[PDB]
Amino acid sequence: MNTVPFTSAPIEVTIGIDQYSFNVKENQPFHGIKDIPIGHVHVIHFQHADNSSMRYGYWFDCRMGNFYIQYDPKDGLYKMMEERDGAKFENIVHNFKERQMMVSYPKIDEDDTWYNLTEFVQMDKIRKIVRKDENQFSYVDSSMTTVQENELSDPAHSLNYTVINFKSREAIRPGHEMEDFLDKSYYLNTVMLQGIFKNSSNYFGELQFAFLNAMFFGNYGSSLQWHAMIELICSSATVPKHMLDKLDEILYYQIKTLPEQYSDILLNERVWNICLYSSFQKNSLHNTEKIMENKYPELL
Amino acid sequence: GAMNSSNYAELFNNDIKLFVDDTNVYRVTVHKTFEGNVATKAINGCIFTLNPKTGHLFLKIIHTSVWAGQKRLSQLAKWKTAEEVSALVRSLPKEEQPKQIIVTRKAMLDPLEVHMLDFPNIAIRPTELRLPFSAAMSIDKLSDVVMKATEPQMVLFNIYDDWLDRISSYTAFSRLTLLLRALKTNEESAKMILLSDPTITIKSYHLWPSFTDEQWITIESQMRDLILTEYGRKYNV
Ligand SMILES: O=C(NCCc1cccs1)c1ccncc1
Repeated sequence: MNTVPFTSAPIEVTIGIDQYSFNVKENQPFHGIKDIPIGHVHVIHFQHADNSSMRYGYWFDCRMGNFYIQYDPKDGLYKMMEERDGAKFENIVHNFKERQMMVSYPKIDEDDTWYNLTEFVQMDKIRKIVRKDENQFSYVDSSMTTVQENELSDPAHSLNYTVINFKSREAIRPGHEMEDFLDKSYYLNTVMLQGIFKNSSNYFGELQFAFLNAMFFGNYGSSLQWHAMIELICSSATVPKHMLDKLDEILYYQIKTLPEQYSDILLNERVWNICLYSSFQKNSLHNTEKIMENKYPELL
Repeated sequence: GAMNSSNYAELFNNDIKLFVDDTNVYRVTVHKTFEGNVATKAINGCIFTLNPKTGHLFLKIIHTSVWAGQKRLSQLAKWKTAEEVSALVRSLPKEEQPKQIIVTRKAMLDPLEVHMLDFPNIAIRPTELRLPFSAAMSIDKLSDVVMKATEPQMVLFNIYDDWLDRISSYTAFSRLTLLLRALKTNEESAKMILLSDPTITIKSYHLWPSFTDEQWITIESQMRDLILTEYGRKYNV
């Protein structure tokens, strides 16, 4: 029911909306995307036809405001903007809908894929990871580094994922060196869950957001974050049963959605082999182990 | 990164460094039980922690009591090694703390890094060098203090005796590695070469005999020949 209108499409571009994508031609009569499901975050993403280095996009929630896209010929990109005049915005969307210049968000009724990928992802959590507090939407692109990548440049244009480091004083209690290094339960349960995330929902939200940034933008730091958050759980002997059952469902949908042709660059052979076959939780991820063995037996 | 043949003079520069060898920490005799099963009996071990510049050997004796009621002892031995090295560093005045600790086995890297997180300026390094420090327990006086220990104990030795009065650290380390390689390849033969002449003794405060410069050259020759003799006997060459 919500709509993201476009002023125009002056440059040939592949447009993504969540897990869907379509090609728009230079100056093609295209005025945006309609029938976007209320109740979920969304991502609208771009890859220019003349330059695939330009891979970028915007996380938004249509409940938070009226958003549109307009090409900036100076900065050379499709920009998200907020329209504060509700009546004007409603008038514009009505004209473009009447003239059928919009594509429809192509959701299959049976289809829970996007819910399954975004169940724990909240727009207010995204805005803490991606800091630009004058906008209600968050810009991400393929080259953005993480706070962790920037400790091993520009702080303003970075992904503020929670730093996970297995060989850090945060991860290891004095006098518990071997225990804490070989069993990450302390680091998962006391430091991260009780200490930083407050609950498993916030932890899963960041994990899911990292995956999606890895997949949709080929963001390398995001892929590192997604794997560190899986490995921290799989390397913990003591994990609530409900968290393991949920993690299995989360990973299942992520592996199901991943394009086959990106499996080699988006999946870390060492982490997945350790998680499924050597870790404390090697027998706890039934759905994920089955889809990984049937879809990516070469990686394993 | 990794200590190799290309960066070997670095051992003898004025940056304090220690080698740590964990080979002799967890030691067992394997035997048959009454029911014809197999069981282990632990015997006393040692951490071999050596300053290659000074010859200072911090020999921490590992008494069999530290294994009582513990599981996965080969894994625990690496962490106990890292614990005791960490404890040793913390015991030294700041100006005596090493800048680098080189482990002889790559399995010691994560245990030692984790125990030394408090010391971010101490580099924990592997080595490509195949060092024969396992043969420490072939030095009679080191073997004796380990096997007699009834409790955890640190014993301090100079593994170079008084050699540094007459030779450089580079030469002393070369002599030590040749003696230990020989003791590792054929202990009986190596020991005969060192001890066959009763007129050359071991001073009470030394590990090795009191060889003159000329006599060290003969000894060094006999050791290189033993290592080739045994390499021939081994490969049928
Ligand atoms: O084909 C049309 N819809 C654009 C949606 C799309 C944008 C780019 C590819 S299909 C169109 C043509 C004529 N009258 C109204 C609408």
